[PDB]
Amino acid sequence: LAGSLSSTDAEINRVELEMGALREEVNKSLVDLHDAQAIAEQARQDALAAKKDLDDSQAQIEAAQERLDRQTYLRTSAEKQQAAVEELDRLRTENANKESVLRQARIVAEQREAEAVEKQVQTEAAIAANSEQLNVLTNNRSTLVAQRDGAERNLAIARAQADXXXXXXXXXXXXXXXXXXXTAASIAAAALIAASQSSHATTQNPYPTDEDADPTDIADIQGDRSAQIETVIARAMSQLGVQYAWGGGNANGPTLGIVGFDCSGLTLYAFAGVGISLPHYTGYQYQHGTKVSPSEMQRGDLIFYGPGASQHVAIYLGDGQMIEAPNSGSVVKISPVRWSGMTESVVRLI
Repeated sequence: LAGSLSSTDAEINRVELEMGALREEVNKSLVDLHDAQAIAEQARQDALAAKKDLDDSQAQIEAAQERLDRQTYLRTSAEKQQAAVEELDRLRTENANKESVLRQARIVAEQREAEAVEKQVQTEAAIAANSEQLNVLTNNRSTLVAQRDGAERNLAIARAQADXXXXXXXXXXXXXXXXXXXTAASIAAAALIAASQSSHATTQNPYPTDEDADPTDIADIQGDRSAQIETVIARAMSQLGVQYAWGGGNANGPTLGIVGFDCSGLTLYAFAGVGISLPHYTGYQYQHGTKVSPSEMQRGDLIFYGPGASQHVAIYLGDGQMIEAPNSGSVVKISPVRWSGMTESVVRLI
């Protein structure tokens, strides 16, 4: 029984890491989508600039055309005509240059707008697939934990034998996280970062579709020290007890699912306190900072799981314990560091 207990906990952690891998897979291609969206919006703001200078060259040529519109007096009027003619020649070749600028800005915006459309539908369907596989994984996990609690009960027997009001809901949650974040410098730094990057929880493109208007456009996130660590870690500890939400989280706190945090969302929140802007994907976070051998990990390091950090992420808290958001049904919690399934390196950002 002891063996089967420990083996169903091994299987529990397998299935939990698989679930993690799928969730983070979707998180990754969500990041890719929002960055392609920013790419598309930058291309058409370029296209709009092109149409702008084409119109100025246009009306310049039309003003010169409208300018086009005894022997001594004829002489000086011929010279006036030459002045007008040379101005039109200038504006002419200017308009040809601007026309080519528009041609190429429009084709580039056409291409990379389409590219963002593609990856958008791509990740919605990837969401569908991963939702199905996740629901399977968590059903299996729940039957496994049933088995595990039962087996523990049997082992105990053996040992004995031997011897829209959702608005009000949201306002409440706001009060919650706002005062749980009670430092002010770190939260305002995280907030700056939050306002620097797109929402990594939705897919719908928050940019214009028609080549009209011009918003702000979000940054691009893909491919002493002691004071810094305590601000970040204090931030993570401050969210202890907050419920888990797939895709949830930003620099200011929990967010609506697809109000909580998922593993890579939580780490982003903590490190944003010291102006460290992190992507909402373990695999991309694994590319930041400096890597350290797991045997030399220390307070502040990031612990990753799965091949190339594809499955899970946690923050090392020091003294052999770490803070993490592990799986559905579990709140943000502190747990001793787990060594099984760990990636080949830890990441030290501070």
